[PDB]
Formats: sequence, structure tokens, C-alpha cells
Amino acid sequence: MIKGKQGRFRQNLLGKRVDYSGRSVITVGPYLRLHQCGLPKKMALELFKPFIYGKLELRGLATTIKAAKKMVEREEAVVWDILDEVIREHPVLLNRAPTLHRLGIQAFEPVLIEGKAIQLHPLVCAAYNADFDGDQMAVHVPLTLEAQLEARALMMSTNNILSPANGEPIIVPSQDVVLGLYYMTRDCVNAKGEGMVLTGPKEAERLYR
Amino acid sequence: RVTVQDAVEKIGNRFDLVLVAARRARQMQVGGKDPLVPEENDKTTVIALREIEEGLINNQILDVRERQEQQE
Amino acid sequence: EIKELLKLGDLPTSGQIRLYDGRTGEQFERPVTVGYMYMLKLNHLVDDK
Amino acid sequence: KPLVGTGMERAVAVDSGVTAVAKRGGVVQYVDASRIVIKVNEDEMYPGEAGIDIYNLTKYTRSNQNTCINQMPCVSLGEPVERGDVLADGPSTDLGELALGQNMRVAFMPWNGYNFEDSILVSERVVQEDRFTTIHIQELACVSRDTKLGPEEITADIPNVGEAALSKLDESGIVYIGAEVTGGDILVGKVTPKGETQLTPEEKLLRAIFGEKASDVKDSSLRVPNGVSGTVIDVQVFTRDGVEKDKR
Amino acid sequence: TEFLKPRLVDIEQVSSTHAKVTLEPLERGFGHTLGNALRRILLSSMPGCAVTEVEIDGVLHEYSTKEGVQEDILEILLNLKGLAVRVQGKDEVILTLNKSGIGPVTAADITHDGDVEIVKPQHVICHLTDENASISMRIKVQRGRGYVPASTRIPIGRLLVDACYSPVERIAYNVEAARVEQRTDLDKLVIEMETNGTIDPEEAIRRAATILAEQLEAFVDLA
Amino acid sequence: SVTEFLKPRLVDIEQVSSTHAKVTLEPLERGFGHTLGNALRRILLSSMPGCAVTEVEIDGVLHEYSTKEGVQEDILEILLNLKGLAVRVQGKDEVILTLNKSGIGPVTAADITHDGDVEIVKPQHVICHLTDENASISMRIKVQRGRGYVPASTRRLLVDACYSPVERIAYNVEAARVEQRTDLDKLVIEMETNGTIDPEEAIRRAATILAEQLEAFV
Ligand SMILES: [Mg+2]
Repeated sequence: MIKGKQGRFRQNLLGKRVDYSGRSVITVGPYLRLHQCGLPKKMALELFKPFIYGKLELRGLATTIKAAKKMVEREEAVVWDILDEVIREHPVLLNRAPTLHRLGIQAFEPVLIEGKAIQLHPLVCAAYNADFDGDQMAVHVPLTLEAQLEARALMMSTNNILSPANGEPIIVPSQDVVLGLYYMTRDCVNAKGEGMVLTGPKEAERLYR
Repeated sequence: RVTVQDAVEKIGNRFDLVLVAARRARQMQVGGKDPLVPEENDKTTVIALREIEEGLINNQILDVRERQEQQE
Repeated sequence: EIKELLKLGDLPTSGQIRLYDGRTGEQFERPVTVGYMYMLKLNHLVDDK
Repeated sequence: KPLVGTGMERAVAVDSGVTAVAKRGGVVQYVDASRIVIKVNEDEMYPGEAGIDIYNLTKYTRSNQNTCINQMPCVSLGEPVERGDVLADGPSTDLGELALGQNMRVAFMPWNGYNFEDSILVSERVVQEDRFTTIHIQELACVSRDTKLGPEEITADIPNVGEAALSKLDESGIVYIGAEVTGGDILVGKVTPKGETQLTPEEKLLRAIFGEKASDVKDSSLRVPNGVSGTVIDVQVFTRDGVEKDKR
Repeated sequence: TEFLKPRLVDIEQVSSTHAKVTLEPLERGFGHTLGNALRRILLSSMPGCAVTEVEIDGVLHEYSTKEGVQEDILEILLNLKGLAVRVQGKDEVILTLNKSGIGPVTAADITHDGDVEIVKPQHVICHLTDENASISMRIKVQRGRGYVPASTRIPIGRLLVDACYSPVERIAYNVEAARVEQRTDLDKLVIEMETNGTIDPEEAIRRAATILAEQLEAFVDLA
Repeated sequence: SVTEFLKPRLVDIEQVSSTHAKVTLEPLERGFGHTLGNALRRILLSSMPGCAVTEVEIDGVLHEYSTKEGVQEDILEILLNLKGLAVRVQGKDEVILTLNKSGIGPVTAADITHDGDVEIVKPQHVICHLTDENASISMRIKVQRGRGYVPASTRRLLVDACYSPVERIAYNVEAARVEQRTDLDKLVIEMETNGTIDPEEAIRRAATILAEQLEAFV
């Protein structure tokens, strides 16, 4: 009993199939802020299920718990509203497969999309190292209020601009954003609008548009 | 709330900040005692962090109030 | 040979065409490639993942 | 048909095996969605009783990775056919030529982010006209063993299930062909005889007298796995020798 | 300072399916604005009459196959989904088709009805090869917008087929110079629509104008 | 049924300060956000009736690249400052004013002559600055009425004419929610004007122009 793999010393180290888990293929997420993770509907109604039960029975939409279960499984329109309320601020933890870095368990806020693909802000695709060619990330949630405060304070994706090893940022524009910036500022010897004095930046954008 | 940098210096440690905010949030979730700042659909925990940043909530204040009501 | 084959159709020799941006209705400067890349659909389907 | 091949797609498709290649030339007497009959050319006829090929194409059946193996006929009625040609396209074949994916008019340009690392936009048209759409065919197998305390029963009678579940089943306990099942619906109505010897020796007394339960059976029906739709094609039944075949 | 209002000067039917309309007069800048707005609004927000449900007599479920018809059932549904019909008045309507005998099963032999009209009878639906083989089917049709697949909108012979409610398939707008008219800078906006014949150019352009006018009138008054 | 489309309910009119507004509309159907946003942007930026300074001349200068003694700034600097002047004029199509003055200190818009109908919306707007008492500034400024942006090259020094009162317009579309369908595009237009008119009335004018344009069809 104190030896081997079933030895109860080395038991909480082998690996535990944690609840409130998830998975999905990944998809780029422009239009997200830098602290938002687009989470699917079909997976966010099976992660925050008990939270939905709580906020549903408490609101009285279905007091008895079994009614709440049968309501969520009925896809009734009210459950979408309640789920939006519960995930209003309830950080989720997105974890890539090999978690070498300590950034590999960063945590985001959720915003609900349709379909089924855990969207992910582009800039934070570096620390994870994902490449959007089939990479799959797991979604855990913190239950206890202390764990919620941890996921919002110690791990939120907006409090880890600087990676542990090297001081300089690891939220660094990567592939298309830099090409866009490069194009947006380059000296062309002669082109339309050459030789003039417009105003501050506002009239410059007006001129370009 | 999005970042928590403002709360770091208020409770210098960044972990005692976590536990103090959790104390206040637990007080404000089922222990009644509504937040002293208005909410914007925010969860109780974010309101706790917000008030911590406002400076009107700290571990000393929570202990003082707990002792005061424990004398009752 | 590709240049000649394209030239048999009326399409430009470059292989690039000007593309308009659908959402606004302006022109993309820097003309862009457009062709027929025979794409697959590998069976890593999301709803099995 | 790929728009840019290499001249090897033809041979790969012909010799792969799933293309229903002819055997003797002649004329296509009678095409069909499930059979092609080829009148043999006179010269190639045997010494007796020629004029028959009856190429039994393969209508929809499951593959080893859930992809329909569907063979369609690619010959117009009456068209002559030469030996070793392609009478019926297989899965991913087009007049013989191998066709794995599909064309798609692409434009290499970085749009607003959505192709950031390697992502790929796709206009609704590609899904609207439905040119990428597979026909995965699953195979759920339900079995009826005989454990301790009597055999397993496949009867439609199941306790603790609403009339909705039994609405689409048949009397035997097996769903009808072409039943648009969904998540949670019972495919096969299976049950087990309520656990084992429990409680106390009074329970052994009951077993001696036999219990007093009309149900006397636990629910173990095999349902659709959660998250998959589907239209049942076929439901095969297999029987151990010495078991009388039931209604289904 | 005045803004010359536009008008639909001409609607020439170059072909049965696709056609071109001309807008005139337009002033500088307004050309591309209206052209893009009309292309964008036309390509999505239109009414159609695409088939929605099919019920073939001797077909149990979609993935089966009938007899005497080389086309599999799925190909039949594909072609029906490609079928184009012009339906007025009645919201939804049922059509019948019971062609028998060898040969094509083109839409022409679909059972006649009232205001329903098959725009393109030549479009093949399926084929018959066996003399004593008949394909009898009821085809439902409703009217809608955009795209509504089978699953979202969801007997056993009720074969659901994905909607494709849309009359237009390619909208292109060009802006060019008009006559002198004692005033230069007047833009002629030529809009060509490639439609499946169910909708005429004038009706489509006017409906697009109406929908955009309503959406923008929702902007006229603000708090 | 087909004619039905989700009409917006005007919600956000957030007017930051007095000229920078951030309007939002929702819920619109799939893609209407972009088409409305682009239409409004193009019509506002390109065609908006208004009046702006077009030509300016200095009494003692005829060359663009020169200077006036006692002036801390240079001619082009004054040209830019005048370009930033916001002025609304009565129904008179165009009119000429003068900036005759002499002294020491900044020279603002308020120093401009009223000239009856013409009223500068921002008198405190800064134009020039003199340092010597003997230095006297005298110059003529002509303002016309127009419906767009007129670069100088497209044309007695020339000032690019920004007739359109709207100074900036940026629209975004962000996915809103209605029950289940969650691809509806909440539009968000932030626009800022020179000050001759608030953003609300600017949006009203743009919408009315577009609606009148479409009127002939229906
Ligand atoms: Mg990878």
C-alpha cells in the first residue's frame, strides 16, 4: 500500500482528471481585448452548469433543482441570460498541452461566441506557443472564491506582460500586426498627398480615409 | 476591473492582497454587509478589489470590524 | 508556360488581380494574388475534439 | 477533379481498388444507383453465356474511420466502355481521377487578423453551397449478455423513462430505420435484472419466494452518444444459436 | 450645395438570369457609397423561394437509394436545393412530381400549380433508366432570407434539405462619367446582378432601397 | 416576414466633453453594422455642407515662404492655425473678413471682426503671436461654403478647405446578443467635430442625406 504506482505516497503526482475541465481546437480571436477568451456556448453551458443552477433557483425561475436541470437541458432562452450573468466575471484558465513555462496556465475572462472553438487573443499566442493549426487548449475554472480572486489577480492574462526568465515583454506583436504597422509607416519618396501640412493626427486619418 | 496593479501597493505582497480581498468578498457574498462602493453588475470579488484600490478596505479594517461585532 | 497559359485566357500575366474590400467598398492597394488552390479537409473535426 | 494534378491521380485511383473498374468492353446495358450491367462486346464474349457483368456498386456503408464508402455510376446509359476503364466513381473519385478535397478560389492576403498565425477564412458560400460536407457513418453496437441472476432483456419495456423515448422505438425495443434520432434517444431498449444478492438473508428468503416487482429490471439502454445527430441507415441483428428471433 | 437625387434610368435584360440597372444622376463620392451599400445589402437581404422539404414516396431515409434512377437520393436533394422557383402570394406551397418512364426528370414535368412558376425547367432533377420506374415526390417551398440549414430549423419520409434562400449570386457596381448635362461630375452607377431568374432587377433594387431606407430612418432621430 | 428586419433602438449618446460623441446602435442583422458604418463614414467625411477658410493674404507678403517681423510664428503656421478655425456663417455663401491688429501677445480668433452674420464658434482659438508693439498684423481671410475637403493643389495664398464640420469618424462592429443568435453587430461610431455643430445633429444630417438619396427608389 506504500509502494508502487498504487502506493499512496506518489498518488497525487501521477495525474488527476480534474472536473470542470474542457478542450477544443483553437481559433484566432481579433476583436477580443487582451484579457478575453472567446469560449463556446455549447461548452460554457456544460462548465458553469452548477453556477447556472444557483443563479437560476435563487432568482426563482425554477426553484426546485431538478427543474433547473431540465430547464438548462431544454435550452430555454432565460438560461442564456443567466449564464451570461454568471460568466460576467468568472475567470477561466486556459492551459496548453506541454506547460513548460509558467505562462502556460494563463487565465482569461470569458466572452461567449457561437460555434465551438476556444477563441484566443492573438498577442497571447506567444507565451502559449500555439499556432492555430490544430492546437488544442483546455479550460479549467476556479470554484472557490479565493480561487476566483487568484485567477483574477495572480494569473490574469493582463498581469503577465513580462515573462519570468527574461525581463522584456512577452506580449510582443508577432506576424501580421507588425506587417501592418510596417506598411502603415514607411517613407515613400513621392505619392499622393506629398508636400503639405495638414493638422494634428485627426486630419491625417481624415485624409487617408 | 481588468488589472490589479493599483491594489498591489495598497496591500504590499500581492498574495495578502488575494486573501484580504477574499475575506471582504466572502463578507459581501453571503455575510450580507453590502459593499461601500457602487457595483456595475460586478461580482462581489471585483467589488472587494475595487474598494481595496479605493483604500477604504484593508485587513486591519476587517479585523477591527470583526472584533467590534465580536464584542457584541 | 504558366504566363502563356494565363495569357490564353484574358487574365493578367502577373497572376495577381486588384481585389476590392467587401466591407467598405474601397480598393486594396498593392494588388493581390487570386487563384485555385485545391484544398483538402483533414478529418480533425472540431466536434470530435 | 483536382484542377492541378500530376498525372498520377489517374493511376492511383484506378489501381487503388475502390473504383469498380470494368472487366470486359462493350455497352452499358442498364445503369442504376446500385448496379451496372454491361453487355459484353461480341469479340470478348466467352464460348457461351456472355453479356453479363452486373457490377454491384456499393451503396452507403461505414469505413474504418467513419467515412461513407459510396460508389456512384459515372456512365450514361448506352455509352460504350472499354476494358479496364472506370465505370463507377468511388469515394473521392471523379471520372476516374482521384479527387481528395475540392477547388476553392483563394486570395493570399492578410485580412483583418482572422488569418493570423495560419488561420483560414472561408466565405459562407463554401459552406452555403455545401462543398465541404462529409457523411460520417458511426456504428453503435448493443449486446445482450447473460450475467448472474438471469439474462439481459432487450424488450421495449423500460422503467423510469418517459413516453417520448419509447415513441420512436419499435415494440421489440429497437429503433425503426430512418429514425432521425438525436442526443439521448434510446437506440436499443436494454435492461438488466436489478443488481445482485443484497440486503440480508431475508433477501435470500425473498429470492426463494421470488421478488414482487413488476419492473424487476434496471435500465441499461444504449442511447445516442451526447453531441451527435444522425439518421439511422441500417440495424443488423445477430443471434446466438438456440435463441429464437424476436419481432425486430 | 444641392444634392442631385438619383433615379433608375434603365433596366436592360442582357440575359435571362443576369441583368444590369443604371442609376443617374449621382454626385462625387455618392457613387461608391451607394454602390457598395447596394452590393452589400443585395447580396444578403433578399427573399427567395428555395425548396425546404422533400418527401419521396418510395424513399425511407436520405442515405438509401431507389430503383430505376441512377442518381442517389442525396444527388436528388442536391439538385432540388439547386432548383429555382418563382412563388408569389402564398407564403409556403407544395409541389408534386410523378414523372414515369425512361429519360430525364427535368423540372418541366413538375406538377403544374398556380402562382408558382418554375423559372428554369431545363434544370435536371434526376434521371430514369427503367421503364416501369416512377419517382413520386412532394416538394415543399417557403420564402426566406440568407441561409438556414436543416439542423437550425429542426414522420420519417420528411427529408430536410438545407435552405438557400437567395435570388442573387453576384453583384458588381461601377461608377462612370455621365453626359455633360451642363454640369460635370455627375456619376452614372451601373449595377449588374446575376440572379437565378426568380427576381427581376427592378424589384430587387427597390427592395434593397427600401430596407436601407428603413435602417437609416432608424438613425434620423437620436436621443 | 421577409420585409422584417431588426430595427435598432438608439441607446448610447455618450457626449464626452462638448464635441466628442460615441454613439452605439444594436442589435442589427448580420453585416448591417458594417454597411451602415461605412455609408455614414463616407457621406460624413466626403459630403457635409459647411463653411471654412479657403484663401488668405497678408498685406506685406506675396510669397508663401517668407515671414513678418515681430511674429514668433511663420506664415505656414498661421495658415495651419486658420485651417483649425471653426466658423459658422449665415446663408451668405461666402464672405471676406480682416484680421487688422497691432500689439504684443497672442492673437486669437476673438480678435477677428464680427462682421454681422459671421460668428466664430471658438473666439479663444489661437491664430498668431506678436512680440513687438510696433509690429502690426493685417491680413484678409475669405471663407466660402462647400460640401467636402478641398486640397490646395486641387484649386493670394490658398488654404485647404475643411468644409465638413466632422473632424473624425471611426466605426466599429462588435457582436451583441439577442437570446441565441449572437452574430448581431452592435455598431459603435465615435465622431468628433470642429465645434460648429454637435455630433448628434451631424449624424442626423448624414442620415437625412442618405435617406433623401434613396427616396427616389421608394
Ligand atoms: Mg502546432
